[PDB]
Amino acid sequence: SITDKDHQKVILVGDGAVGSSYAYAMVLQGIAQEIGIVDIFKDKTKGDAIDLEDALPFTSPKKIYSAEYSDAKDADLVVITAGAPQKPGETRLDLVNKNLKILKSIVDPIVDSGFNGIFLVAANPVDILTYATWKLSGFPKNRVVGSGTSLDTARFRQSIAKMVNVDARSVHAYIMGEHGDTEFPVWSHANIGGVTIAEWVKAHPEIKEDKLVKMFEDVRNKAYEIIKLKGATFYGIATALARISKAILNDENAVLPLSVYMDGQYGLNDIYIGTPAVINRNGIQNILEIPLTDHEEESMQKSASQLKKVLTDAF
Amino acid sequence: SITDKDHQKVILVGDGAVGSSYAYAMVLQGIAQEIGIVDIFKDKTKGDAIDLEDALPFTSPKKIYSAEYSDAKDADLVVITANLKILKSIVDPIVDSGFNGIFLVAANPVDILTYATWKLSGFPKNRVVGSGTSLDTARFRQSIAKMVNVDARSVHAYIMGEHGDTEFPVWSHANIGGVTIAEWVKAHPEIKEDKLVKMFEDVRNKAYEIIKLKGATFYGIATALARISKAILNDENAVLPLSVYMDGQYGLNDIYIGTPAVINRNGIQNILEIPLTDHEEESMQKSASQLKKV
Amino acid sequence: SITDKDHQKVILVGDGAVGSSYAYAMVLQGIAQEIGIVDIFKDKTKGDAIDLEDALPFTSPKKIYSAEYSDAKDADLVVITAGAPQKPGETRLDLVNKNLKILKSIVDPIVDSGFNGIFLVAANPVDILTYATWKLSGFPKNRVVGSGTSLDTARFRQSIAKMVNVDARSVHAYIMGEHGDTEFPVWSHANIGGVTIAEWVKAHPEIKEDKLVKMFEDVRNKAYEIIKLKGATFYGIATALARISKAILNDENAVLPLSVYMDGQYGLNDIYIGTPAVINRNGIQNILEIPLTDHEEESMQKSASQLKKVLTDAF
Amino acid sequence: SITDKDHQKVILVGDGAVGSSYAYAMVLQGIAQEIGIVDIFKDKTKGDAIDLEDALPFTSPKKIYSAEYSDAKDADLVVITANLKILKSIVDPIVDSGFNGIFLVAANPVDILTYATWKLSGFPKNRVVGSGTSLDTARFRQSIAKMVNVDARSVHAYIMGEHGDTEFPVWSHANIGGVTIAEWVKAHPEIKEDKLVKMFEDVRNKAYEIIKLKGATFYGIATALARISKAILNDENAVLPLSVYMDGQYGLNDIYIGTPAVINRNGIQNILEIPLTDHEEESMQKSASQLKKV
Repeated sequence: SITDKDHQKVILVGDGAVGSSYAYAMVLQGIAQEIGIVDIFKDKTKGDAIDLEDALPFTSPKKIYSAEYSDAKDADLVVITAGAPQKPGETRLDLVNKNLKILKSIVDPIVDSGFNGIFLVAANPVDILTYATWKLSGFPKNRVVGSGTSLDTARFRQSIAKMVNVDARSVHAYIMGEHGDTEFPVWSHANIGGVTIAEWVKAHPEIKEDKLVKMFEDVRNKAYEIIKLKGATFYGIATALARISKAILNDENAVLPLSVYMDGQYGLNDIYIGTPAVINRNGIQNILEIPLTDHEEESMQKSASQLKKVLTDAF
Repeated sequence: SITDKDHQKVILVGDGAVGSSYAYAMVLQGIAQEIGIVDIFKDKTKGDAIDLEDALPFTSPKKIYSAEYSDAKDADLVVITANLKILKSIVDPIVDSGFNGIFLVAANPVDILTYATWKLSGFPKNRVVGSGTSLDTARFRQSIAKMVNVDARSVHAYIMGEHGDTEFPVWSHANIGGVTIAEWVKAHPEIKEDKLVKMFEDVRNKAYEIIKLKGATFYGIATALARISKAILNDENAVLPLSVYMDGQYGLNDIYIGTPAVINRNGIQNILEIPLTDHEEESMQKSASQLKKV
Repeated sequence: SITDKDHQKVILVGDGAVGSSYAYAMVLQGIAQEIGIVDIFKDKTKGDAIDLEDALPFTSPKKIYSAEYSDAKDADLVVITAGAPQKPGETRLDLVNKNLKILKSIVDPIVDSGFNGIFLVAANPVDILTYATWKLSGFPKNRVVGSGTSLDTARFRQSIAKMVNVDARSVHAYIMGEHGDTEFPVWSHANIGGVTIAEWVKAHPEIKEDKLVKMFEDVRNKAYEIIKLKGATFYGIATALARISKAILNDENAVLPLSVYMDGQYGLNDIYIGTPAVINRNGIQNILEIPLTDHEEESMQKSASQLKKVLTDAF
Repeated sequence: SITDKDHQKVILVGDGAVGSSYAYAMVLQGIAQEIGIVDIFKDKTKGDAIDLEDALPFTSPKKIYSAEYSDAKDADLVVITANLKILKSIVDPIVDSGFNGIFLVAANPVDILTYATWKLSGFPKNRVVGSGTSLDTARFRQSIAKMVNVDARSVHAYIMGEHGDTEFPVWSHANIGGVTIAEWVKAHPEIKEDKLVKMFEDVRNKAYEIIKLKGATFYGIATALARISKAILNDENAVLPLSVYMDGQYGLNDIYIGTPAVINRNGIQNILEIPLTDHEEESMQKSASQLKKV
């Protein structure tokens, strides 16, 4: 039967707080039918798998288990989460190189298993590791996807939502560029129920320019704030990963801000970087090129340039 | 216990295709815990209630029954789908029951009957809500979504004004994932201006086309009513295009007309005044004028 | 990419109140990504498709359209709903024969399209037409499924639920046999949260035997009551069909009372009849054989015997 | 408006792995509209609240914040996960706030601390609920589901008694789609009695195994707490195994212990007394005895 294929299988690589929280999100939302969890720390993955299985009688059924790279053979999705952290005083290039070795030891056995689905990359630095996964795997550009600025965009939406007291699902505003210190807000096309932020501020002049600038700064620094407060961030990114997973596995043609391959968009080439894109069961369909102001376009060029320099030195 | 209040009750007035379909939507999506169905045809409402109850083992539980206006005493929401003298015969007994929630009006002509429900009921402006152009807006979004092959949930565009022949599209603020339609056409010039014109004309005539094909429209509006119901009952502060009372917005006063608004458990919280182009503003003024005259 | 298959497609044959309501249930619950609606009345199917599409912006996306049998080529599921109604004074055998001709004109072009999924049969008489679909299609027994007594079982559960004031999801009780006048309740294994009905009645002696007997009678006659009141029944069966569809398309291994092929169970052979079964993406896995009391087993034998006689005369 | 009440508020006490995970579950499933998180470690609760808020654009909206006991004034539900003197320092200020909803107790030893919360709070018996053997029951169901390759939602089996080493399986009423385990083994004799014994022993030791492997258990109980929370807030009259007050059931009095019960917006509505075999009843008596003595 053609309906022998109606079994969606996800292989998760990295079972830190991000990977674990992602698996839990997929369990609670009933997304996919099978999750294999791969990590060097085997005991932890078994522990997580059996803790997660106990949730199953209150949600939809799944097979969940501690897995190996060879289990990716018939997977739909390989989700790569756990980047080696930057050490005090280590360069960005050194961070990249140590992650490339590790990432090679994940991607090569996954490819060798016969895996032929979509790579979803969340490991930091995400735009760089998305590109690296593309280079290592040999896959088509549109089947290697990074989480990019999807989380920063959610943070930005929720911050605006709180300021104006509106459901963030009615707020539409992007953060773009390389996820990290060089990302920028796209204020020119940001809106609340279709009303641009510029228009909203005209109607509500108590909202000062200084507060909007600070709101974006606070978004850019949000991970640092959360890490300072509780040690690590995870609920945001796990949720954003589950959302991306659903867009793929339910073939949605949803627009999400993701790390996608530049082929001329924004005057950029041959890097992965954060922009809105349409995603479906076959990966990235269209890349949306928001017409940026001169100030926004310069931010995009600066973000990309430093990123491209690091990629060039790295490969 | 304060938790004795965690029981949400809807009274539906009118059990035609629209009302029936709305009840089904509420059942399937697990919205509210109690639905009473009020209509002159008592046998039908009983038939519907018991057919609907049969869906409940595959969803979350509810109390569903054939109801009378007096059952609105402790309802959260009265949804009117059942037409001017008829409305007075519904609203007066609902008010007389002690009902003290939110009126959601879907009966046609909706903007007029929303106003009329406000006048008859004596309720505050923000607690009498009409479905307005929420359905035309969904039609418009889905039509754009099909043209560009994108989830409609990523298309943002409004139809505004009076629901009916004088409604208009707000192209100036319409977008797909934040990229305005004018910007999208520049990037995708196979999309001709004439197709966009036609798209809106097809949205405006869509009820007529559906009626011609199968006799009546109901899945669209049922679904829009359920969505509005969820925004209220889950206190969302969602932005939806609804029939709301004009107190200066767009230069208008003392009518209910379609515009985006924030809605929550207490009804309308903010009315969004989209800055319209001169052409869009004239369309709004003309739609409102003719409506106000009636 | 293997994730080119993550697009679930349902072809609905019959766009009466049952088929239409089913399509609406699938839209609201976000089940499957594509519904093609096939009916002799083409205008009605176009009308329904476009009315349904207007719901899409408040739920998950789908392709919905007026379809033809050839569109079943790559479908997961073909759902057959609209049986020709029994006319006053027409025999049951005549009802069967006129439905067989029509059903042949559906099943042969579906098979000829290359369809290779699962047939879900809801058209009345359902157990007979499930068997007939099996005979006509050539498919394996476990990929031709009828709705059977899933709806009667829901009616029974909800009636008990109302009597005792408990969520019907906590009530577990079956109606079995041929869906229709010969079906019977399985009181011996019926329970509320694990407490059998016999045990519940001991604890709550206000519940009289006469009331339980009447409750089952009222379930058996429920369609007649609904038809007398509003002309037709549809919300019950549409919901039960969507539930079965979800069990298949999400590979649940759920237990549902369905019309399934007897290979010795209950002392029966070579008929489709209603019993609990496990269903998943490949159709019927296990058939559950509830150990019936002598009275319940005799009801099952009588239901099956008359059914088998009609099938024999018909083929 | 009566609809001003359509806003459900939870106060969570204890923001360790269990409490954090529960908040995440409530967020993802769209249960309640407001979560305040109370813990001695204020920086952590703020860190969690803002990490959680970042999930809200992909789900339904909520207010989520670092909270204090005084915020329980108008809560629907107080969920205690944070341990005997500690409990008095939580319950007294919650009661003093004016809180008047339902206590859901998950802290270990749960049956004891549920009783203690009842004693300290002065609340009615049916409005102090413990998670009891809801998690052990889920473990048991999933373990059977895996053995037979059936959705656990179609497996019905209970663990009862005090949550902990004296709990026991109710094999006499356990079933898979209505077919008792004794009946299933007759049809499937590759399933040995020894495997069933082991299965229960593995359920009883499961927390220990999980702790050994990853240090702490949390997804199971979080999920069970969210399910109980939904049963209350959506007024379900669902049957769940919970810690409930014994008033004669199973020959027991004046303790909280695990048994199936009906729960709705007002808390416990009926306690189900499963007719146990002599062996199962003795297990219940022994579990209760030792508990009562403590």
